[PDB]
Amino acid sequence: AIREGWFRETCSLWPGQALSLQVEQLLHHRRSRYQDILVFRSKTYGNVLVLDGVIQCTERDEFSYQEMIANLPLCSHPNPRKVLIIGGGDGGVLREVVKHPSVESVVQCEIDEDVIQVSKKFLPGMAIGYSSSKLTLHVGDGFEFMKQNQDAFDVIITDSSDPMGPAESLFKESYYQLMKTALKEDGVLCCQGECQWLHLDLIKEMRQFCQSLFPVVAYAYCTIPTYPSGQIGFMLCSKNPSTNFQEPVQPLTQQQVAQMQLKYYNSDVHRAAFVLPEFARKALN
Amino acid sequence: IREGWFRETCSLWPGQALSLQVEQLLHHRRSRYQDILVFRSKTYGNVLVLDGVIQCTERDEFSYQEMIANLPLCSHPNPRKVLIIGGGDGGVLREVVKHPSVESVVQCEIDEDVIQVSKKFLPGMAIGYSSSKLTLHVGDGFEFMKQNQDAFDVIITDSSESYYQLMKTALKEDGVLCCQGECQWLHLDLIKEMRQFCQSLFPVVAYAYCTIPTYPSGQIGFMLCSKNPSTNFQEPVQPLTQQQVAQMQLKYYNSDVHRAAFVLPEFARKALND
Ligand SMILES: C[S@@H](CCCN)C[C@H]1O[C@@H](n2cnc3c(N)ncnc32)[C@H](O)[C@@H]1O
Ligand SMILES: C[S@@H](CCCN)C[C@H]1O[C@@H](n2cnc3c(N)ncnc32)[C@H](O)[C@@H]1O
Repeated sequence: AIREGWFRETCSLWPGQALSLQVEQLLHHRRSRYQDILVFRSKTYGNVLVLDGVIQCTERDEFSYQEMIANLPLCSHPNPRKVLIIGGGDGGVLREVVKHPSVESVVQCEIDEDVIQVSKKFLPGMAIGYSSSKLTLHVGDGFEFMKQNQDAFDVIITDSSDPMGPAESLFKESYYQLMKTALKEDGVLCCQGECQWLHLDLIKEMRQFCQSLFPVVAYAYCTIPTYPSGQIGFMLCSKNPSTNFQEPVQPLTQQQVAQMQLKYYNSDVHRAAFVLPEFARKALN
Repeated sequence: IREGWFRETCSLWPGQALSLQVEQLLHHRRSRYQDILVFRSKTYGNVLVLDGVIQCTERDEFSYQEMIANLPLCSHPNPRKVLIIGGGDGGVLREVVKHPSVESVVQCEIDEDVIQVSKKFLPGMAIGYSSSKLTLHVGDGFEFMKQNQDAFDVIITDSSESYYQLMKTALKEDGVLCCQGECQWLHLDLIKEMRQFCQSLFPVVAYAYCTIPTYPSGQIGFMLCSKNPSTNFQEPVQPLTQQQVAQMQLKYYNSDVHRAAFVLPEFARKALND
């Protein structure tokens, strides 16, 4: 796992490539009921969370994914008040969601209470999210949880672990119809998508599936050095046929961006995040 | 390479590394100038490494090569005379010669061995050298730049402060340039300095980036400078139709990608503008 002062992330889902991060200190390494949980202090990326050997987050670059997965759907809804987060154990998405004055309630369904405990100790900049009075924390498999809800949420965000392990249930295509049912009449969702440089084929399949369920479906991406190939995508679906994901229905003023202490997201960034490389544009359109 | 993998370490991106799995070592010799290592990787095709730094992979080279040529070329109303500094692999050349307006491309490469290894092991890049527009020159592009005055519409540095004044002198009146820039996730402080430096020499300077998995942190930037105070780098003065993108066999660049490439994450927007 950690060899000669370095941790190397390998996975069959990104074959023949690897990020390694230099390790200053092992902080924590224990198996929960669900997954292997490894935390270390890296030399140059601050603290790093690893779940079943896949990097979940680093303190240095967390902000780009966290701000983007939160603000892409929230800024694409005229009045999001009830929000659902599936996953999100580190508290980082919550941190970003609760920043919006419109949001009154955020329900978070995390399967693994141990991820929460560990993040509260080792990811303080992320787990500050758990101090919000708007949070309802729920325990369980988000797949089965989604079934409990109908016409309940304005926004659903899936901040998922990886395909093996407990997140597999969130990768069943039926989950997307569960989310459609849980959403209000005009609700929107955002899920962790695929990297367009690694799994464009899966993005194309997922987009065509969602297009069969939802009037408006979009893919966006952000950059983040410590996800495979240095970026990741988001699936965005709306039940509102007038939603234009590419042009924020809630543009943020520079005052708001400053007040929200955003380090990645702003309204122009939002727009540009849907402009894909020609190969990806061609494949999806 | 160790245990079947090549690991790229460099003190300029400390504490981090890309490894690529090696299927077969193909070439490993020092030239007059640098260590040259070519391997067939498992999933990125052939990989050229100079002094331990990854230069290109066949899988993803198209992003950088397309962007470094089309950003300046599509920001000039009629680029006819082009200069490439570096470009050993032929790839930027490949992209430049696609433009009907381009009549001559001078390429100054210091290391003739890089050219020969690329012709053998990077054939999809080295097809650039079959262009009739090429004038191939040998030597240090720095001292080469001194020889030229009022000569080029566009200068691209495809690389492994004074140099920028030399480029300005070498450019025509309304000439433009594109140099490989820093990664905004790695050296934003250096981008800020270089921008302030260029802004002192040129009426119009801009920074754009592209994504490319096998450069450090998964992306790289470009410095764009123009001697024409009317140049708008962000909005291409030569937009491409879908038919043109198609005929040009572009896999990364198009006119929307050109525009978006200047839209920086907030931390960098703030640092370069505020
Ligand atoms: C750490 S967070 C990802 C890091 C970027 N914020 C991913 C979380 O998803 C949880 N997870 C994985 N599968 C599920 C299911 N099925 N349900 C709810 N939560 C899940 C897992 O325990 C991590 O906390
Ligand atoms: C391989 S290419 C970069 C890969 C993406 N096209 C970098 C080239 O720049 C050359 N190079 C390095 N220094 C110089 C100088 N000083 N002058 C000209 N060419 C140079 C080097 O030999 C490579 O061929």
